[PDB]
Amino acid sequence: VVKFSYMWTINNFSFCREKMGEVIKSSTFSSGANDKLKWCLRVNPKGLDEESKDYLSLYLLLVSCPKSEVRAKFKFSILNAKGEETKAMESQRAYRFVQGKDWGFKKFIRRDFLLDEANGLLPDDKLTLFCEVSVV
Amino acid sequence: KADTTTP
Repeated sequence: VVKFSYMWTINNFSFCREKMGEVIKSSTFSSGANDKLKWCLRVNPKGLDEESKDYLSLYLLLVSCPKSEVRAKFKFSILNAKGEETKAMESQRAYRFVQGKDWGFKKFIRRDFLLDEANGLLPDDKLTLFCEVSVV
Repeated sequence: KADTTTP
């Protein structure tokens, strides 16, 4: 099992112009180890489709060309203003990735819950995501 | 349950 974690911040989140189905992309990161597989995270600030229009969507994508099908479990969390993990969603098992394949959660968090300052999920209008992946 | 945007 190859375990790797990535912390990424989206600045000025309440200012994001992406309409439904449009994507904010993280930097490309790496699972290190043997194969140096490359990955990215993709965020739909206003959902992926009309079914998810009230939600932020979050997906893990395999960027590089693997030598074979990759199986990975993943967990996505939001880091709150105090720095603690909250609002986690995790895959119940490993999912199968090829180059260009994404897996994630179309309904990761409700937008209005996310934007409410009383919930402490956007300190200084920054959304910090914490992605943990185990390639099995 | 995770979902994908792909075949």
